Amino acid sequence: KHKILHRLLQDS
Amino acid sequence: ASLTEIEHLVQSVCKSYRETCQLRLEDLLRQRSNIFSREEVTGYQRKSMWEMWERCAHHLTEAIQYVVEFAKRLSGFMELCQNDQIVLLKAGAMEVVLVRMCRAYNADNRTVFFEGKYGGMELFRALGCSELISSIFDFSHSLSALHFSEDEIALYTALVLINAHRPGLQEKRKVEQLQYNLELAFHHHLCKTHRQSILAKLPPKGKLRSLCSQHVERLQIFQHLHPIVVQAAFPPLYKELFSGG
Ligand SMILES: Nc1ccc(S(=O)(=O)Nc2nccs2)cc1
Ligand SMILES: COc1ccc(O)c2nc(C)c(C)nc12
Ligand SMILES: OCc1ccc(-c2cncnc2)cc1
Ligand code: NA
Repeated sequence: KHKILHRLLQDS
Repeated sequence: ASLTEIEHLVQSVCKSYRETCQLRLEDLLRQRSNIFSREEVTGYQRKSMWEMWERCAHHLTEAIQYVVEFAKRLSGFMELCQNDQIVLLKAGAMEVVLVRMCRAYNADNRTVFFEGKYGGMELFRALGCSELISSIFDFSHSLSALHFSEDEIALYTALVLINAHRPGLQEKRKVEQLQYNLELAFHHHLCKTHRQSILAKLPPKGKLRSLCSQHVERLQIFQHLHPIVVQAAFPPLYKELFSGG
């Protein structure tokens, strides 16, 4: 669930 | 927040907006005479419904990725918990895209910059969601009449996103405070530039929600007709935001 969004928000 | 901090907030939001737009406004304006021919328009109208939905979902997904980058650069957004960051983006990303799109809309001939040229709403006939397309065009037309500066869109879209009324927010009071500061930044900027007259002309609370709800409804209709197209050929981020993964 919410796989992509979680990755984009983590991707720093 | 104090006065100097509000001015810093205004500068920060405007910079974050400019850095998170795929195209420069100057690039869009210089392409205004680059219009699709009647043959090219007929070409888009002859595309299959599924081909046109796929193309449009890919372009919307790219626009949303830029909106996520914009959110990440907003002061306070990254300090919210992940649940709240996701709630705000799921509820607000499409709304930000709908506001940003007036920068790519030419009110003079009612065209949008799509796949390298400007075209009218007739370009989208194959989608089979005429009512939604005309409502999006009407919305962009209504915003274009306001003559927004890029700074005004930056501050307004930060507010579209930072909305403490979204259902599901765990740290509601924390979002109310970020919203109050962003509202002060927005109103300070309008007061400073003598543009407070636009406040009364901003879209009603409910117009953006209506457009987002119509998008979700039209997607469900397309998904019932072409379930394998959505599963195999739509971007995973699009499905996460609009069809629960
Ligand atoms: N075809 C196209 C038109 C406009 C843009 S944008 O850079 O204005 N980014 C935007 N994001 C949301 C609305 S406009 C990108 C591609
Ligand atoms: C700037 O306007 C657009 C750009 C890219 C698109 O895929 C669009 N797709 C649609 C369906 C609409 C109404 N506008 C679009
Ligand atoms: O069909 C709804 C829809 C689809 C795409 C866009 C869009 C994408 N990229 C730039 N501007 C606008 C807006 C609304
Ligand atoms: Na415009």
